[PDB]
Amino acid sequence: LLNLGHDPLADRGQKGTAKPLQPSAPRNKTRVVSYRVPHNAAVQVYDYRAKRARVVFGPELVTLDPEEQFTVLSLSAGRPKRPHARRALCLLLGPDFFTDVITIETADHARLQLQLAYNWHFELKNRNDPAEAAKLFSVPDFVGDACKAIASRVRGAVASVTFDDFHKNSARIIRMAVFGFEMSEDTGPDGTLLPKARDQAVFPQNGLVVSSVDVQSVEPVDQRTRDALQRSVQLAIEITTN
Amino acid sequence: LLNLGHDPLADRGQKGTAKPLQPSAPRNKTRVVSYRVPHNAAVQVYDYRAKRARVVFGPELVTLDPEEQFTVLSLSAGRPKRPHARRALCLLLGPDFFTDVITIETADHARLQLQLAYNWHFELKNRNDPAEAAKLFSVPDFVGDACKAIASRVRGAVASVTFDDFHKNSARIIRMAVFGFEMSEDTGPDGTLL
Repeated sequence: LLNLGHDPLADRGQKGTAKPLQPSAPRNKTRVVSYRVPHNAAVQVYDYRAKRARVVFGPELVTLDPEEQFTVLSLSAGRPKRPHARRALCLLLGPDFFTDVITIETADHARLQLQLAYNWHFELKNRNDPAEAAKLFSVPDFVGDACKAIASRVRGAVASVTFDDFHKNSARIIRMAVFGFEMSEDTGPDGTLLPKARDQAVFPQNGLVVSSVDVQSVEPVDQRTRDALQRSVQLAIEITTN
Repeated sequence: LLNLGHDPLADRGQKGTAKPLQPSAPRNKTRVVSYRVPHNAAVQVYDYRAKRARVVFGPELVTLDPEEQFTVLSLSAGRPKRPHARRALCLLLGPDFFTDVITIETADHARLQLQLAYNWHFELKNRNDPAEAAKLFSVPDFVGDACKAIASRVRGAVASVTFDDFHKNSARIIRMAVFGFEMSEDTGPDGTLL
């Protein structure tokens, strides 16, 4: 039915039990229903197009799972899915998990398949207020470990690769002091933030603009500079001996 | 019907329930309706041409989704969509999400597909007052993380690429002190800015 054009989703029961109903679905508008009290404490929350967080806990059990099998991912043809990219894109849209290149896990989300080299960025906005009151990211430490995946990633995405490139360059010529000032990141509110980017220190305050950029190293003088620094230590030892 | 020329949008119900109605649509003029109280608390807001923010929250649930499947994007032939560009252009016009090159996420919006090298600029004007009173960008921190995507982008779009070009130039000749003064940005009101 998903591929047919209109997803209705019906399902009867063994004893001729009738469970199919009708949601508001001109194209998309979810499918929710929550029965409680002496009857059948069961809430069936169903989302369309994507796979929104279906938080639902019952007696002695708690379910909050995106869940989809690699076969379903395939069956999602009439949905957003075809080659590799679309598969992954379908994941972070609904399900998750697919270690390809860079990854970012945060706020009950997971980002997969994106080559850092291909100037790829990742982001995952937080959940909602009712989700927090429910549990969400349980405890800070819990979030720490879950987020640790990003720290290891960044170290394996840029911090390591670049080191090898520096080696390639130094295997030809190169000059390098610029790997001794800063690299930083950003901090600050909209319209008044600090978007630092390598040797580009800017900070447009609420009513003031701060900026700074510097220049260093040049093959012949870089070595000569380093040599100078190491020589001063010699003189120090010399006067120390006397 | 979208391709046929006039989008009416009808849909009956299993038990012969009648749900199709008629909006004001000479070409475009939306389709809104909000039923409440002991009857059927359901408001169906439908936009035409583009995919405006359909904010709508009900008992125990809240929906505010552009939502469109890659198949719908394709079906949007009689709408604004054909090759790659138009697809992306159709996205930021209605739906969203498509990491191509530069990206800017802000005020419940998303900008996709635009090569910085091709002197491409991105922009996304804020929402409306009633949207704020509803929730909008919930809390500042929330907006920070959502916007962090831009910081990483700019660093990967210009801050990194240029560094390599400087290397290419320095591999021939070059002189370079100009990478030690400033680069800045703008600040100020119209007709009196910096």
